[PDB]
Amino acid sequence: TYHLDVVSAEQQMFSGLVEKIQVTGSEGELGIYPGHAPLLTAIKPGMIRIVKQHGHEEFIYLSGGILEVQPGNVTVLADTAIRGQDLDEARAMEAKRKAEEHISSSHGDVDYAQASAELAKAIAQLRVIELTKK
Amino acid sequence: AGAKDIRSKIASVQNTQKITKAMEMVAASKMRKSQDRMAASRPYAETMRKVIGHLAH
Amino acid sequence: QLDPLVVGQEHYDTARGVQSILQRYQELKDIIAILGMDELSEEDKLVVARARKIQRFLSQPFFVAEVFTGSPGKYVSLKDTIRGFKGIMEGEYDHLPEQAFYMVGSIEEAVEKAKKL
Repeated sequence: TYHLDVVSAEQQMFSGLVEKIQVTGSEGELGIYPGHAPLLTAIKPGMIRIVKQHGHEEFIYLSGGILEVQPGNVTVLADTAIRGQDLDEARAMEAKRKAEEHISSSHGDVDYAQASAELAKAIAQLRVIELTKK
Repeated sequence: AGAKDIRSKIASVQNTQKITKAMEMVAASKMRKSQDRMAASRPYAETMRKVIGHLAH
Repeated sequence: QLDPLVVGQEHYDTARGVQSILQRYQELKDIIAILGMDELSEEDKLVVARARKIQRFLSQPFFVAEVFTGSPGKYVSLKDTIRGFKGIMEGEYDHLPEQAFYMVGSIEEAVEKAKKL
């Protein structure tokens, strides 16, 4: 199949051959295959599904990043990413608490631009922790 | 000067040996701790040099 | 007296061997401190593992010390001590615990100690 490398300035998050991945993108979530469309893009706050040989998924949080899928060695670069069991479902539910408090505690436009990103980080965590249960 | 002074000189060289030995170990602790930062930064940078290996084509 | 023409070549080579191993271990103790055991190669780990066994096999229970040790004294003949240290250096007896060598006596008693230790 194809080889995926996922890195951040803090760590290498994954690297190896993979059969399929479903990945966050700029306009919406995107499905990848061997010889998929040779495309580079920015990504929204979200996650990636890593379905390996014998069909085994794992779930990686992608809080921010840029990707490349043109070569047979594909690549996600993450401005922040967290491994799917270092985060927890309880931690993301706390993330919901902060986002909803700052929505109540934001009142202008500039602070709403940060509170909207603080919400997006919580919502993307709240997404991967449910997916993590599969 | 005399033996009294020479004996005092030797004590300052003995003091210097210790301190230049302590900061040899303390340095070797930092050079291993900073090697972890380098080894963690390396994979991200290695990917960036692969990414421009595409962008050149 | 530790010259080939006086003690003979077997004794001389054995004592020079022990001297060279314990000198090297005292160097590697610096590396193990300054850099740690990760730095140490699989050959260098072997000389460390042997030097600890050599160092303990230098211990011996004295007939006059029995009130301290509570263990009966041992007298070891020159041929037996040469044979023991030559043994460890040649890497037979490598597989025994290092505490099998401490305070034991000759090497024939270290294999008896290791059987129950």
